[PDB]
Amino acid sequence: ELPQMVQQLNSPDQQELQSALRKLSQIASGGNEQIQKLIEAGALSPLVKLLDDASEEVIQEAVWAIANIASGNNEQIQKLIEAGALSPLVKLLDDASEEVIQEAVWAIANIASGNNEQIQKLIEAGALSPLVKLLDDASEEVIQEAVWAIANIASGNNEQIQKLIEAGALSPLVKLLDDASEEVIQEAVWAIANIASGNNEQIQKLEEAGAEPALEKLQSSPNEEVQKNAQAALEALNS
Amino acid sequence: SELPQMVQQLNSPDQQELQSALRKLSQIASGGNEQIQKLIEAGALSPLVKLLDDASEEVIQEAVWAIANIASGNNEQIQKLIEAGALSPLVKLLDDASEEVIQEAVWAIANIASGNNEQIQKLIEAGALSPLVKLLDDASEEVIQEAVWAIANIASGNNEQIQKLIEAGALSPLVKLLDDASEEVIQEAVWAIANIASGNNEQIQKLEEAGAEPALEKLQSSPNEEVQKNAQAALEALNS
Amino acid sequence: KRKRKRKRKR
Amino acid sequence: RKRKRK
Repeated sequence: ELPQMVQQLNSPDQQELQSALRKLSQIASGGNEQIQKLIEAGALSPLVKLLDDASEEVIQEAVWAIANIASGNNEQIQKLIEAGALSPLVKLLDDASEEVIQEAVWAIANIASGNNEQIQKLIEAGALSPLVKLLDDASEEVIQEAVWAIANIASGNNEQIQKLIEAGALSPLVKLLDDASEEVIQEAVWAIANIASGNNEQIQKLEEAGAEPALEKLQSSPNEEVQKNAQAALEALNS
Repeated sequence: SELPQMVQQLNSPDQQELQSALRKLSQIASGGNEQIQKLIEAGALSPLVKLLDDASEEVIQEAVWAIANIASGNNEQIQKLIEAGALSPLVKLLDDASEEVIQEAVWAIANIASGNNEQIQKLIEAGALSPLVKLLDDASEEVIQEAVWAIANIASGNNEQIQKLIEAGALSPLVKLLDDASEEVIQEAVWAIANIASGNNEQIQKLEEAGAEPALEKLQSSPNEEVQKNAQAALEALNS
Repeated sequence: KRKRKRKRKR
Repeated sequence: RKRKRK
């Protein structure tokens, strides 16, 4: 029963709370129809409120649940935004533990896979500066999630690409085109290719960041997905 | 309450009085998270950890049992156990204690490993990986079962922690345990392998070199649902 | 790009 | 070209 589970999300007993959270998390990972049941049961507002509580154990499980709800359709992401999820998720990128940060980045990356109005709400919540910061100081595992989030934001409109440039994304993205991991290069090259499809001013900023020789190195890559994006970005730089 | 008196009695010269208070503490430790919290607030953790190095086998056995139960608490309670300096003496019990004490020390470590990634990091720093990996071969079938679960919990950590497990030589004995005579051992081994399979490409390559694919393929047609889901997930990652 | 991963922890 | 992926 979902209504009792939702009620248990504001229970003083930490075991009853954690048990209700685990039950909710399992439902949230079961596809869009299961996510819809959570929305209809009014689970999103109490879930989001758990991002501010004292226990890092509770926050970790709540972030996991939110990240899975964010894998839902755009209307489901919209309900998560309406429940006030973005400001507390962005806040976790600054003061929470590395384990909590990784899950918050995954939630943000999933929200960024939504429509341009949803990417706009992420930008307004202040996601760009902490995401760009993660591209160089965080662990290889967190870098992979951060680049994917940025690649999703870069798929937005030219005004959103401009906000990424202003947040200082180009220098670390160019550096990640020569990263050891192919999965990192894949997202880095897609982000660059998206920025390359922007306006002439944005193309000039890519050239100034040294994208051209970095992209020329990748047009000989064994990974076919990397090769296509590199070629596209290079054709955009030479117009 | 009666708890400050039993904590005081953990330092009693009378061995019957010490054992009685220790037994009282252990029953409270096994009584759930609210009961563990009462032990923490009575300052029981520091004296209990000091008893792991006592000259009495009976005292050590009861103390490790109490510590393992405290470690079954929430993450904040595991943190208090770490802050009480429990990790170094628990890891030490793996190299010099009796088989009965070793089993309870492994169960304590497995519980701590169910905590957050920073707590798994503390276990790694305490040198738990080398003796745990050694227990996958050089131990009784019951100790092997506890050891694989401790390693599976460590494998649930971040990629750098999975890397430490690979460097400790965990992959070869884990793959061997995918076809162990005991279904309970297979269950933990397949979970640990599925966790390692969710790692980076270099880690997936190390799993392939350890011969995980033919071992997991034999587990594709298994009556256990969790084993089937884990075997399939690890195979999907190996062929992605 | 939407992604869903299995939880490593039980 | 198309910017988004799914």
